[PDB]
Amino acid sequence: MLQPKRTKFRKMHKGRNRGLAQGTDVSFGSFGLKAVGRGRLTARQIEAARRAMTRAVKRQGKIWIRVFPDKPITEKPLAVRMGKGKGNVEYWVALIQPGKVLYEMDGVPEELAREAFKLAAAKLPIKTTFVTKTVM
Amino acid sequence: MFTINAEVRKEQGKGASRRLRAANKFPAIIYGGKEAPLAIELDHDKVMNMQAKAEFYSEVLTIVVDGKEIKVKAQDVQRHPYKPKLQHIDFVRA
Amino acid sequence: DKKSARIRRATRARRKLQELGATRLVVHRTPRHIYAQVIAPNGSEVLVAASTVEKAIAEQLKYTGNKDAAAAVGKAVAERALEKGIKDVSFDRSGFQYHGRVQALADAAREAGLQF
Amino acid sequence: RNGRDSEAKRLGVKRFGGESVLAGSIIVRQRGTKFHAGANVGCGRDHTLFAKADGKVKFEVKGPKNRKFISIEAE
Amino acid sequence: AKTIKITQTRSAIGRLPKHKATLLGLGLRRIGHTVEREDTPAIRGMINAVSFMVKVEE
RNA sequence: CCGACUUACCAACCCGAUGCAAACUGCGAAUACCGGAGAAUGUUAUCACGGGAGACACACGGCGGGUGCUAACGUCCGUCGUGAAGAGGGAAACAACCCAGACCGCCAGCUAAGGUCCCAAAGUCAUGGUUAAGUGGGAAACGAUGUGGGAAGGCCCAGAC
RNA sequence: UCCUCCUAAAGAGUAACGGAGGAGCACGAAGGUUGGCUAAUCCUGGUCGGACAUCAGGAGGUUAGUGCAAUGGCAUAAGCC
RNA sequence: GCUCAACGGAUAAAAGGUACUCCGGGGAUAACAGGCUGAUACCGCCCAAGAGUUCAUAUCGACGGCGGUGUUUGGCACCU
RNA sequence: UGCCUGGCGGCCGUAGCGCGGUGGUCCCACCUGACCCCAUGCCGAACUCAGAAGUGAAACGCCGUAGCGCCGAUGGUAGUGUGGGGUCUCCCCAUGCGAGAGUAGGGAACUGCCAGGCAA
Ligand SMILES: [Mg+2]
Ligand SMILES: [Mg+2]
Ligand SMILES: [Mg+2]
Ligand SMILES: [Mg+2]
Ligand SMILES: [Mg+2]
Ligand SMILES: [Mg+2]
Ligand SMILES: [Mg+2]
Ligand SMILES: [Mg+2]
Ligand SMILES: [Mg+2]
Ligand SMILES: [Mg+2]
Ligand SMILES: [Mg+2]
Ligand SMILES: [Mg+2]
Ligand SMILES: [Mg+2]
Ligand SMILES: [Mg+2]
Ligand SMILES: [Mg+2]
Ligand SMILES: [Mg+2]
Ligand SMILES: [Mg+2]
Ligand SMILES: [Mg+2]
Ligand SMILES: [Mg+2]
Ligand SMILES: [Mg+2]
Ligand SMILES: [Mg+2]
Ligand SMILES: [Mg+2]
Ligand SMILES: [Mg+2]
Ligand SMILES: [Mg+2]
Ligand SMILES: [Mg+2]
Ligand SMILES: [Mg+2]
Ligand SMILES: [Mg+2]
Ligand SMILES: [Mg+2]
Ligand SMILES: [Mg+2]
Ligand SMILES: [Mg+2]
Ligand SMILES: [Mg+2]
Ligand SMILES: [Mg+2]
Ligand SMILES: [Mg+2]
Ligand SMILES: [Mg+2]
Ligand SMILES: [Mg+2]
Ligand SMILES: [Mg+2]
Ligand SMILES: [Mg+2]
Ligand SMILES: [Mg+2]
Ligand SMILES: [Mg+2]
Ligand SMILES: [Mg+2]
Ligand SMILES: [Mg+2]
Ligand SMILES: [Mg+2]
Ligand SMILES: [Mg+2]
Ligand SMILES: [Mg+2]
Ligand SMILES: [Mg+2]
Repeated sequence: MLQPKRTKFRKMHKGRNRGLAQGTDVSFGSFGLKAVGRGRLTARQIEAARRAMTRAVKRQGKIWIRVFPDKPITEKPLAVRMGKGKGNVEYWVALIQPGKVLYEMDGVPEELAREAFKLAAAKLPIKTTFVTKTVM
Repeated sequence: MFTINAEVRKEQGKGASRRLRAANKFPAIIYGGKEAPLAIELDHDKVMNMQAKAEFYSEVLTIVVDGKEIKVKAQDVQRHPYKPKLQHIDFVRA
Repeated sequence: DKKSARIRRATRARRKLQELGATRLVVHRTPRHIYAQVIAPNGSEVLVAASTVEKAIAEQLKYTGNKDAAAAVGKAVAERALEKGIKDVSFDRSGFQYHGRVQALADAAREAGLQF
Repeated sequence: RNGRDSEAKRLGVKRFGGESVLAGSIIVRQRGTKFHAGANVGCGRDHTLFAKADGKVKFEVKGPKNRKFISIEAE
Repeated sequence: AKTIKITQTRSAIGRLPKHKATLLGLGLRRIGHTVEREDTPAIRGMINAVSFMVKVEE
């Protein structure tokens, strides 16, 4: 699981997820899995969508992960009344906005990459799409 | 044969720009050289097909706006963040 | 640098002097030719300026790089400034240690009538 | 563990540009030296810029470091 | 100088404090209350502020 | 001991490329607020002093947020509206939602929201399309030669599917 | 109880058993003024000397320091003698 | 001269039990039940590595994803 | 009147660094020496004084070069005041405002008072 090594503060606000993303272009690889739907990806989902992505295009090829969680999400224990403070950080999510390239792949056939990103899209909550690296 | 048909805008800004982008017509502009930057309005469907070919961003184009031909080079383009379409193109008058 | 180090030493007394709105006597020293001039409170123009570089002063000196030459400057500035009517001025060392020629310039100006 | 905070000191710029003040009137109640003492404006031990003369406030941006200054044109 | 006419077309109940204050500044009391004011950019700015509830006629 | 070369590896700092931040800022709105001038408008709506108070359980909706599970007709604030202390028409019924502020009377008319086949006042109105599901009239990832519109392209009676 | 930042929605203020940390002093000098000076960290060289004592130069540039937590500020130095 | 630190400081000086209890109130505030919600609970679906001699989908189903119900444990205190 | 140089500013990166060329009649800096004024918590480095053979290396000034720093539109986008709408954890529509980044390009400053040198 992708987790930040010693951030400045342990717990942080909820925060709204309004707007549109910036990392929209396919930069390192040539094919991408652009996120269409707004949401939040835990470190479990990103890690799970990679194993079943780095299996379809074998030991060959290189996969880029354009996302990193860096946002702690609290979870109160069961049977605990409200109040008494902020809960305990359990997992780390990554606020995904529409147009955020989630993954990039290079070193494989386009039709193979078309099918690899079909296996990873079924492991993520947000609706995705298949985009191609454009000439400028 | 990269010859795009264009027009001259009369309205601009957030409200007037999205108003015609909802009609298969995305704006653009031709700047550079010594002339004043021309508010070029052009169709989307034709241009969306031309940019498929990689020669579009290398070969010197030709924009016939109101009869006047202008030979340019597509400088900067703004694609829709998640949809396969365009929003605006910067044409350097070369 | 030797020159820039002198400018920061002057800044303390320059900035304090314009808020007060005083007519400062800016004295510039050099291994030869000790300079001097009176500048208006606006910080832009000078009103009275006299130094050894003028032929009117250098031709009555042995060498334009010492005390008796510096004493010749202070008298000249304080006598032509008392012509324009500038009486009460301030003395700006311009970062120079008030001890030799910068001291001699004031001593010649204090006795003339230049109030400071 | 938390649950502690201070009493708001009511800082900020009291009199703004173009506002006629009196002698001694506080122009800016600040912490450090965001704004500096320009012309006809003093500076207290609290770094509080007060007006040393009647007139109007005039914020400026002088200096080789673009630091803010506050002057007063006698009006 | 020439004048202009302003007529209130909607109520002023569920409106912000600066919307009820504008109708006070124009003279409009109830809906349909016709009023006549001078045509100046001072008034033109007031009509442009509550344009959703006023129907001006030049 | 000095100390050279090499490595199925990990990698400091710089450099190019890429994202994130309530407790980051080489930038930076819209509003809001303070001051000046000007016209119109408002039964002075303004401030000060004095007599009398009540009130210091608030609620819901919008927007901006903390907390919670971006759960709660949840909890706590900013700001506005409404209720509280406001009836009336609509939302089937429904303080807090939309419209609108009841001095009284009238078997008068025009309109707001919302509606116009019958219950139940008003279009079984007009032109052009869509839908086969009673959809409209509860809901997701995902699945499918359902079906309509638009642009582009491959192959094609030198015979394609 | 008091102080600093966030929450706090670009004036001020603004809540919760919301998120982060401190104080209940110290100093006759660490105060006043006058004069002067300006760092941290690396790189190179050098007796004991070593990752790190003192010394010389360069690079760098205020990433230093500021009696003490944090924020604002500071070379015109409020930092150092 | 006061950790009058419960720090606008009730006295200079003060801890507990009550199932023997009692009075005045509160659904301003809990236990049981209802309501709102659905984290947890139960049920179903999606992708699918892999298991099943061979073979993903006879039968199961990793790593993750999306809903339903309103039986569990709870949250909220709207009703008494 | 112009090129030069020094002083005090205005404005303060279009104004600052990098690289190269270049100036010494004046001026400036370096420089020579130190009984004395004064001086270093050691030392004429600095500060100071008395002078001035030599130099333009260093320092500073000036001219070119854009290798960087920096400045920077038009257009679009993000956001947003007010009024409406929706598949209302987020958007859209009408009207007004309109960034930041990036791009064309600009760019190695501009200018005033005084005092000298100089060709006149
Ligand atoms: Mg708009
Ligand atoms: Mg608190
Ligand atoms: Mg505070
Ligand atoms: Mg309303
Ligand atoms: Mg920049
Ligand atoms: Mg505010
Ligand atoms: Mg005002
Ligand atoms: Mg007025
Ligand atoms: Mg009370
Ligand atoms: Mg209360
Ligand atoms: Mg909310
Ligand atoms: Mg509530
Ligand atoms: Mg409240
Ligand atoms: Mg009512
Ligand atoms: Mg009703
Ligand atoms: Mg209903
Ligand atoms: Mg009814
Ligand atoms: Mg009434
Ligand atoms: Mg009618
Ligand atoms: Mg209607
Ligand atoms: Mg009927
Ligand atoms: Mg009909
Ligand atoms: Mg149905
Ligand atoms: Mg208190
Ligand atoms: Mg504030
Ligand atoms: Mg101190
Ligand atoms: Mg000093
Ligand atoms: Mg060694
Ligand atoms: Mg060493
Ligand atoms: Mg001190
Ligand atoms: Mg007590
Ligand atoms: Mg108390
Ligand atoms: Mg009893
Ligand atoms: Mg009882
Ligand atoms: Mg219960
Ligand atoms: Mg097998
Ligand atoms: Mg039940
Ligand atoms: Mg229950
Ligand atoms: Mg209750
Ligand atoms: Mg409550
Ligand atoms: Mg009940
Ligand atoms: Mg040289
Ligand atoms: Mg623009
Ligand atoms: Mg929401
Ligand atoms: Mg810009």
